[PDB]
Amino acid sequence: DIRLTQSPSSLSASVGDRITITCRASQSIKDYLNWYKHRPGEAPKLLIYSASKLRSGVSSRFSGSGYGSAFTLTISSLQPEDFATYYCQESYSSVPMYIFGQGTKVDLKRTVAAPSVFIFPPSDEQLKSGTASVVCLLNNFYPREAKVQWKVDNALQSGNSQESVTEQDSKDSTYSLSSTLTLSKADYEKHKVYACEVTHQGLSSPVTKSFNRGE
Amino acid sequence: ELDKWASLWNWFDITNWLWYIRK
Amino acid sequence: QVQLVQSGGGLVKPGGSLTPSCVTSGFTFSNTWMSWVRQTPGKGLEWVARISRVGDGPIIDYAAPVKGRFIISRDDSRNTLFLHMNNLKTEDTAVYYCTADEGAPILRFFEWGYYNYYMDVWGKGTTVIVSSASTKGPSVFPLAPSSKSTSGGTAALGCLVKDYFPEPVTVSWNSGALTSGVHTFPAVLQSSGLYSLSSVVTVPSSSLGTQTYICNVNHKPSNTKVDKRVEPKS
Repeated sequence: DIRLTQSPSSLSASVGDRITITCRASQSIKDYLNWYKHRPGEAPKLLIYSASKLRSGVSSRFSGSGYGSAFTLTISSLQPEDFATYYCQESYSSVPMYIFGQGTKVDLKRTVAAPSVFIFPPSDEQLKSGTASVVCLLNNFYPREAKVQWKVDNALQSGNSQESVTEQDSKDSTYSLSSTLTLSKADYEKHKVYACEVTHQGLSSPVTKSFNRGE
Repeated sequence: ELDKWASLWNWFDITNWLWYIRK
Repeated sequence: QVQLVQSGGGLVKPGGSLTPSCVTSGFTFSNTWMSWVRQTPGKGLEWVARISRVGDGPIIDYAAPVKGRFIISRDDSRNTLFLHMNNLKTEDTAVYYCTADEGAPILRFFEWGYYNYYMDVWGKGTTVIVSSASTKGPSVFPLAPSSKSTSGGTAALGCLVKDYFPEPVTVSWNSGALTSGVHTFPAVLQSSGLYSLSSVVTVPSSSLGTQTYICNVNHKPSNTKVDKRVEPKS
């Protein structure tokens, strides 16, 4: 029952930067801590074992430090291949559990860009089939963290939406995100105002896009 | 497989030997 | 060259069984502890099971969510690691990685005997999808542009590709002639066991009365092709 907390969850970096990410354990684990890299489309790979030992073949730009509960992974000069998600992993439990942290995604820095928000009502074609999908699009934003809340007649929706997010765009370095609210036709038809509310670092106050069913 | 008596040694043998020594 | 060659996995019904495999080269397999690690959708990396050399017992350990349903085994003479999955559940849907593990002995005297266990080499992963669905082509629905989908001079429109199985579908716009501003999102596996995805594009709002916009959807596993014209709806 050991916990690992990585921070930041997202790190904006440029090619050539000195990068530092951290792993906090809920208790002293001495040096029973390892670091991994995972790029989409590649096998994960070990970088550091026992807190600071570099794996053979891994570049000297990687280094690990720490003993006890505060651990750090450092990249001395970020290269393009380093844009990836990095995980810490402990091996200190008596019954093996080998917990990984939630990961820190390192992506290409650009200027903050708030999302452009669009809402789409369900089509009449879909409605005839007994289901209603409401879609909220968050387009071309940065950084990646964004929150979408669905409100139907001012009731906060929970458990009936799903989100998908693109990988960082190769041209403008932005992200896009879709959130889909799923309702039965019965439920859809007995409410009027459908709203998605978006928060993001680029937004000084939340952006709400809404429509009224039947209008 | 020339040697009929050839086996393997790895990190786990080390740890068990060090434990056996400490105790 | 060190290689961990993994099976294709595939698609199984809840309650069913599957046995992903991992065939290794480039190192002495029989001298190496092995593990399975998985990545479930949305969640992070999660260790599944490990097995030692046959001569050590073998020693076997399982993660709590799979204990009593999964069996890890090995065949040294073939360099093969297995994960026998039984009584599969939708929660088991994930990418499964085989790993060659090592232990770093602790050389501090009072910790002699303890070691830091880590995953030293990883395979590329095998996808396992647990779903009650059978092969099924999608419905395509329009995401119609409006005032509530207008950013001054820009409009957003799209297609919702809903309730298909298995992956993949391909989506193009105007038969490939429209690529700028397109975003086709990763599919999501819904609670029903069917996939859904959206494709959107942003265009000059003035072009909505000049250009037609059609999303071309192809789901080859079911031989389903659909072209959906998406028009403004106020």
